[PDB]
Amino acid sequence: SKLMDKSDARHCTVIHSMSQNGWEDFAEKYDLDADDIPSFQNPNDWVFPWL
Amino acid sequence: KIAERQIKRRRVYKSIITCTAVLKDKQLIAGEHIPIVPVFGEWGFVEDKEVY
Amino acid sequence: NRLESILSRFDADWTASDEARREAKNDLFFSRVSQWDDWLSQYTTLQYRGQF
Repeated sequence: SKLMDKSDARHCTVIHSMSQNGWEDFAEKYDLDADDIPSFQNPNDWVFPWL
Repeated sequence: KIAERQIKRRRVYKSIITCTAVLKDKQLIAGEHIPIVPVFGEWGFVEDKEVY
Repeated sequence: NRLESILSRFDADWTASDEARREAKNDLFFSRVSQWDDWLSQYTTLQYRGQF
């Protein structure tokens, strides 16, 4: 894509990070199997020592 | 007397007390609230403890 | 049961927001009680600690 509004882009990927209860909520909303825990490329790092 | 009804209201009682006995117990006060009116400055709560 | 689910959700939220709540509680203590957040060395030795 060579436009600021990204209108030339023919695809886009949005990464969703959600807590466990958020995972069951998402699975119920989209009719997914909550047992199979998903995984993807991790958008955020652990540079800060979060608990 | 048409009928009777139950109405919820607040009553203020004053009791003059000492460290050893109560001289006056539950004297009904006219007002519906505690008559003392507090005036505060930089009021607030920090750790569930009043700080003004 | 209900108790386990409620406690799990509360623990998840508490662990997620622990750092934010600690920082905000420090802000409240600093701006309301005192600016010397010294809990250990406050008793080791008596030295002048101004509040300007």
